[PDB]
Amino acid sequence: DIQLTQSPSFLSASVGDKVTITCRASQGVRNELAWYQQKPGKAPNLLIYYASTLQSGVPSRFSATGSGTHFTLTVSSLQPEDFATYFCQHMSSYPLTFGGGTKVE
Amino acid sequence: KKVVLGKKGDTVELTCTASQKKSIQFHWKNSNQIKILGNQGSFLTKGPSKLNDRADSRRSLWDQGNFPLIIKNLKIEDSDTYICEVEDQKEEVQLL
Amino acid sequence: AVGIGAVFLGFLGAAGSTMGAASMTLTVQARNLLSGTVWGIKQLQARVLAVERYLRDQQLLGIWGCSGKLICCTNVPWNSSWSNRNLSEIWDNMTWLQWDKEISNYTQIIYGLLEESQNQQEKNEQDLLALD
Amino acid sequence: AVGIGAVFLGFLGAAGSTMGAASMTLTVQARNLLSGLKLTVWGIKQLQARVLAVERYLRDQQLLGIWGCSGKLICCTNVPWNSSWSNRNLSEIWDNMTWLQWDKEISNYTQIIYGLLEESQNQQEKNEQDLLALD
Amino acid sequence: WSNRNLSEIWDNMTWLQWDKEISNYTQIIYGLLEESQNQQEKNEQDLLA
Amino acid sequence: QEVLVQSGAEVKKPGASVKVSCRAFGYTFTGNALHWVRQAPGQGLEWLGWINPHSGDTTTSQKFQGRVYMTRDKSINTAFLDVTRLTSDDTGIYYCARDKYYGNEAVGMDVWGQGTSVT
Amino acid sequence: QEVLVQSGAEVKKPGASVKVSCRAFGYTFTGNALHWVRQAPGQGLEWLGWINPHSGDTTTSQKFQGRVYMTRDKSINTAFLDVTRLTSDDTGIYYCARDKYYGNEAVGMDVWGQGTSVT
Amino acid sequence: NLWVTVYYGVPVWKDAETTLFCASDAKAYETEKHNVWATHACVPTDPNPQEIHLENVTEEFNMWKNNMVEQMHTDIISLWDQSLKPCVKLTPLCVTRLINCNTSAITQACPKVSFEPIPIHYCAPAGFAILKCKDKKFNGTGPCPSVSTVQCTHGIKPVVSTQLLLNGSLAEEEVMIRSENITNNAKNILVQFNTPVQINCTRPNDIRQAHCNVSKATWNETLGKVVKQLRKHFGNNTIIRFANSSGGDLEVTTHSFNCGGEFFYCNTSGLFNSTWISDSITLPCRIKQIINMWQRIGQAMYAPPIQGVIRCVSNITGLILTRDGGSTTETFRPGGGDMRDNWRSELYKYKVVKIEPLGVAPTRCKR
Ligand SMILES: *[C@@H]1O[C@H](CO)[C@@H](O[C@@H]2O[C@H](CO)[C@@H](O[C@@H]3O[C@H](CO[C@H]4O[C@H](CO)[C@@H](O)[C@H](O)[C@@H]4O)[C@@H](O)[C@H](O[C@H]4O[C@H](CO)[C@@H](O)[C@H](O)[C@@H]4O)[C@@H]3O)[C@H](O)[C@H]2NC(C)=O)[C@H](O)[C@H]1NC(C)=O
Ligand SMILES: *[C@@H]1O[C@H](CO)[C@@H](O[C@@H]2O[C@H](CO)[C@@H](O)[C@H](O)[C@H]2NC(C)=O)[C@H](O)[C@H]1NC(C)=O
Ligand SMILES: *[C@@H]1O[C@H](CO)[C@@H](O)[C@H](O)[C@H]1NC(C)=O
Repeated sequence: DIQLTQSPSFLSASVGDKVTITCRASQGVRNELAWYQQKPGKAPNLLIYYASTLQSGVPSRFSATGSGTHFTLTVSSLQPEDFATYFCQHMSSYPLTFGGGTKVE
Repeated sequence: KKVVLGKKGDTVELTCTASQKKSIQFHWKNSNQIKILGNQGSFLTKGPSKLNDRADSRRSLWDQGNFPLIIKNLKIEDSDTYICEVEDQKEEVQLL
Repeated sequence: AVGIGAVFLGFLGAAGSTMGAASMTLTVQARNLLSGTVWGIKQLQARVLAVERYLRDQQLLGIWGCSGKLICCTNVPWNSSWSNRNLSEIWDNMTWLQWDKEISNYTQIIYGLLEESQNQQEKNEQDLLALD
Repeated sequence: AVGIGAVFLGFLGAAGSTMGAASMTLTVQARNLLSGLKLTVWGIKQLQARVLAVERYLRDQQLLGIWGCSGKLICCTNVPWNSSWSNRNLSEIWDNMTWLQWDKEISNYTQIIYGLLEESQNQQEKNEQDLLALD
Repeated sequence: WSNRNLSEIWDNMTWLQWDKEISNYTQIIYGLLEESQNQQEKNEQDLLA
Repeated sequence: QEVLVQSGAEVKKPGASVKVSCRAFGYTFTGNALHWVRQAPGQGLEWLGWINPHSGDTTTSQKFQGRVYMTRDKSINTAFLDVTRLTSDDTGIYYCARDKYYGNEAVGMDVWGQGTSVT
Repeated sequence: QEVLVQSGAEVKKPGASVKVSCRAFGYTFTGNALHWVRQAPGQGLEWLGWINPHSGDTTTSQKFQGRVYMTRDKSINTAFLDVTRLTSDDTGIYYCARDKYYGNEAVGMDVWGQGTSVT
Repeated sequence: NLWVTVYYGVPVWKDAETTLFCASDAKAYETEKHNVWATHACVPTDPNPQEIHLENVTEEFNMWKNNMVEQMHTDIISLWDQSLKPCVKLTPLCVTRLINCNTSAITQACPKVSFEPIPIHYCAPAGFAILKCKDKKFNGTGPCPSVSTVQCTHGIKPVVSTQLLLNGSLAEEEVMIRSENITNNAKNILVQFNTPVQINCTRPNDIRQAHCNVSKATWNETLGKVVKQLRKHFGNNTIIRFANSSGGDLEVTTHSFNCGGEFFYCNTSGLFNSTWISDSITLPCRIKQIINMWQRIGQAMYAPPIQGVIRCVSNITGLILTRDGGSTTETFRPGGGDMRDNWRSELYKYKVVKIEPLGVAPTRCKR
């Protein structure tokens, strides 16, 4: 398979901070990535499709860059509704898999 | 600009005429934004004015294209400019 | 990317979609144009009028003679005075509704030029070529 | 001489012309076979007119469907012209013959033409294209 | 859809038995030949022209 | 308006098969690819399979081939997930997700169901 | 049975414009082109131009471009002639005429109207 | 360099105003006078309804200039004037500033039958479509964000009411007010609820007397959410008052409706009473024998009703009001009497469109 790793595993920050999450792929995947947010007990909500395009309804404070095997999810200001788990997935070849999971607190 | 004079204690007919011959929607209002009376299709409704129990309209004559206003026992205080609303047309008339 | 095949949006399914993606769903909206005492002949009137509505358009697509329908090409030159926008702007970035809105007043001259330019110039030249 | 363009003789207009325009204005007469209590009998008359007109167009179109042309209003078929049907030069036919008198001459022989073109050539063009698609 | 060859089907069988043997798979044939080949042949001649 | 509705909780004894349902409201069911995502308690999301609701074509990951089946019903706009021969591994939360599906390929999972708890 | 009927005689001031009508009975109006010819009293004919009644195109001689205008009306089968910027030269009888029109060209002026006197 | 191609079957619709048909279910055995009307009216329904959601597309809805309101009006006048046979009708003839009008009298047989209304649909012929606006908080006039095409309408019960709305369809999220023009003082405002108000309204075992009980607390929180929803259009600081009526005929100054074939007239003086700033209510229904006809101008006299008990419960789902603008506080007085305003609250979100499936487009072909 293609194994996807996330860094850091656990992040601690305050309100209003700009932080970055790094998604690393074991193989070339081009611009084919999706970023999701999952709250405890809820269903995941879509944030970024095609690794740079913002989903309608998501606030514009999010950004996502990257290609090849390197990807960054960047937030500029933090809010109490924003602290949840963040996932990155690939769809380039079978099978699909998700990331390890990053906790922000 | 039509101007009509009524004597005290008599009956006055007062007129607004529509362009076509159909049972349509009309309204009758005074100058200070208080409704006198209008229709609701096949019925009649009256406004919150002091002339509520005093104004009458002929239901038979509505089909011709004319919508009257009958005022009996005319007073001094009702001398005003009355407006008839017939499909966004401002037909105003002064009553003394 | 991974695919599983084409899909089915239904009737009027790609009206909000792009110009190029609505050029392969014409077959779904082809069929619906036909479909199929007092207050007992209004239904017959509606069905007969729908049949005439389909058959007039069938005659109009048979007189600009292709009959291999849902697309056919002609050699009428598209005048640059109509739709001066680029090909990539009108073929990949804009819906069909605004295209019909912008060529709403200039359709009849296009119809009258297709009917007369391409029915006595393409025809009666095959007869001259068939002399040998 | 000097000219300005074509004219519009209208519906059935070249019924006295000697081929020519009558063999050119095929599109003006084929476009109106479709036309583009008291109501329980009159409406049945009007609907019986309209549906019969739709039959009148459709059953004439099905014969052109059998004779595989699909480039309608003018199409060529490869049946040879027998001299027993009409013994005339084409300069006599296409310069000095109106359509009505030509149909009056031909109309005794028309059903044989229809049966021969239905039976022979459409059964000799189909079941031969399958033979052409062998390899 | 049918395991019979090209020889028995055109000389040893009626149309009614073939309509019985094909009625389990008429819609897949109609859908395939309606969608796929008129979605591939059309706009291919546009690329050719 | 676009929403996917799943069934209730289910507890089943190991060795048998489990069927779970997912119904679509607010969007046209026959045009959008549909994914199945399961989540173990305390772990991340693991992908199961994905189905075209029109042609009936399915594709399951090779770790779950021959044991997980995906079916659909067009007249009710529903999808059925069968997972057979359960061990204690497969206890968790099941999710059906609508794919965005732009350009006849997978794009992203925009609307998810409320999830079912299977034990 | 085929005739052309024209309007009555008119008198006009110099520098004005005059409009004269010509209605066709007894032949199909949209089938034959129409000529306009004038005749001042004392000598022969003079020619203005001719018009297609169907396509709407006109043709005018080079002595009268921008001064002589030709229109038509299909609903009442009429042709209208407008002569502007009048002098004393244009006083005479005006004629509309039906062209024979064999072989998509001009052949002869067969049926003529009774004439309209303009002074 | 570029040539044209014709396209057949394109997703292009224009606006049209053609006729349609009811296509509603008919039982064809019972004599309630809606069902035997429905058998000679139209075909029964298709059991599997078609609903196709569209992609991103905007369309301009206008429920004050719709065409299906007139179709509703013509069809339901044709139902009422063929089902309710009156004892005697007096109508103005008015043969042609002096106009002489003779009250023509029509006399016929007048039996008594049940008049429980039934749900009907409205299904367009081939080559047309019905667009439905799906915004949960719809203003009434303007663009719609995500339309959806439907085969035909949800079940509409053709009820006749004044001053109230009966057996209607609730709103999606909250109570909504709809108007052609705020600050015009001549247009009725329509109020659509989000919860039904159950009212029982029955004739107990004089024969022209009926008691009509509605709940108090549910109607109180209903009027509270109505006033909270209408305070956004008037500065959120104005006093709001409810008054009973102002003059008019008997069918407009009172809650005028039908129940069991009886023409119920109920006073609403104790129902619009409170003034707002920043157990059971009973209504005295009197069964009248005279009515003013709503299909035209004229009066109608009927028979005395059937002896026995007549019971009917209903769900209040909306209101027809109007403003009493002054020179400050705001007074809202309930109105009505035009059935076009009564049936616009069930057809507030529907549009009829005509497919024009033949277009032209430039590309790079040849013959
Ligand atoms: C209304 O809703 C519809 C959906 O129903 C939206 O339509 C989609 O819009 C998205 C853009 O947001 C389209 O996504 C794009 O798809 C491309 C597919 O590639 C094919 O098509 C291109 C067209 O030129 C060909 O060149 C190519 O060879 C393929 O054949 C992707 O390739 C695009 O991604 C690339 O381009 C962007 C451009 O910046 C880059 O940033 C990316 O990194 C990447 O390199 C792009 O994602 C989608 O295709 C549309 N759907 C359909 C069916 O066409 C409408 O946008 C929406 N709104 C409106 C107003 O209509
Ligand atoms: C597109 O077509 C129009 C006419 O359909 C062309 O317009 C011409 O404009 C000139 C300007 O004076 C006229 O003299 C011609 O008579 C017009 N043509 C016709 C046929 O009437 C226009 O030129 C065309 N566009 C291009 C780029 O050639
Ligand atoms: C032509 O017609 C005559 C009519 O009798 C017939 O005898 C002859 O065989 C025909 N010839 C051909 C070639 O059709």
